[PDB]
Amino acid sequence: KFQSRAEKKYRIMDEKVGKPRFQA
Amino acid sequence: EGYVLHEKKPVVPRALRSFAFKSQDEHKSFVLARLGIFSEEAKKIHLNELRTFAKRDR
Amino acid sequence: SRPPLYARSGKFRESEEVQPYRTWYWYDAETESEERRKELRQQLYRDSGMSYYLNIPQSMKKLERVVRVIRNLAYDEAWKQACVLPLKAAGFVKEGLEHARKDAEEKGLDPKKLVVSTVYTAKGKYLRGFQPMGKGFAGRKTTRKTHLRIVLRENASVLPFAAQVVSPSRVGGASQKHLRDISVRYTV
Amino acid sequence: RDEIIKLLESRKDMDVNGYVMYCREELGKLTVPRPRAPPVSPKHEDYKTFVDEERVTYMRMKQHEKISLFLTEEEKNTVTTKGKDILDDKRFIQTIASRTGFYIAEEVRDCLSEFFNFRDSSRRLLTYYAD
Ligand SMILES: [Mg+2]
Repeated sequence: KFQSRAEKKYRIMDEKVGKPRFQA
Repeated sequence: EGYVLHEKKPVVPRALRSFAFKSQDEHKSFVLARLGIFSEEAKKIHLNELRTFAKRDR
Repeated sequence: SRPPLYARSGKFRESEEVQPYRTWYWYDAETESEERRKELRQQLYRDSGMSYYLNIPQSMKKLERVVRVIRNLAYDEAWKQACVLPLKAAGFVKEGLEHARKDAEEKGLDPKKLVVSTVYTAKGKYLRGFQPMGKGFAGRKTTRKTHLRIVLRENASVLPFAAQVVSPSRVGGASQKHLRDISVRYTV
Repeated sequence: RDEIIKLLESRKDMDVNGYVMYCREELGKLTVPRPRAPPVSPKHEDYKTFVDEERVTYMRMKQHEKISLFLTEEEKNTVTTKGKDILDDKRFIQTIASRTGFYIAEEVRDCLSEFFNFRDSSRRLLTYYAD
């Protein structure tokens, strides 16, 4: 509940990358 | 009736496969490291790999 | 509109035509390496439905609870079983079954004859962590991930299991239990 | 304002042949760029994030013209009429690429897509200037 403002961008990118998906 | 008719390829035990293909694996690493992927040798290796994958579908 | 086939298959009879290989290259070495791998995969699983689901936030043992129920069953039966199981993993298995069937139809297979012929899991990349314990000791805190692969084939050997089906509760104007005549039960 | 509105009114209903002429006009007004080197050495972290935007704009407009010249008249009318439904027709796109014998289905689809994007952009602007 106290996440840093200077790393908001990097948390967003990790959330997008670490999602399930089908290969090709 | 002749060698060609009765010739068969033996099946390599799973535990011995890292020794039967050691030379071929080294060569592919040798070619890509020194000549690059935009090379005539690299293209030949890729074509042979396509043949092996295609035969898996039986 | 299938991807090109660049070599003969291993089937007894050939069903497609081999096409000449491309003569152009990709601009970068990284792009060229990635595309060669994609071409290799396109030579496989022809005349069958396949799916490959990556980075499921579950473990091998949790996924095997559901997968062991659907092996060697007809597609219709397997799909129904995955719906009724109240497990978080059952949701991912259901998505894979639908994705694979859509793949089979694009290849020109009849969905009414599909059978689940192969299913297995594969290890993903793990998120490592640590949790403290008593008296200064420490332990592991790991989040696991797994890959799921499903293959559907036509007229493959299948199990005879079949489930009975009943209708749900009738609610609305379609329910007519209030028209029952209870005067008959007073007679002999 | 009014001249802009008239141009946008015509552009939103423009066909593929019109798009080819459009591309030719944009190229006619363009000075052809030389390729530019990245600002840093190969070991630098930004080496691979460099994009030669000027070269790409030129190359892509040239590609649009070349693909539209393999596309037949019946196909062009089908494209103008279907919009998104042409872009999602893989058999159509594959046929064009096979006829070409060089460009691939992805390139063909992007060229057709930009034609439609041009028309859609003109409609959005038309509302802006007209209102
Ligand atoms: Mg302490």
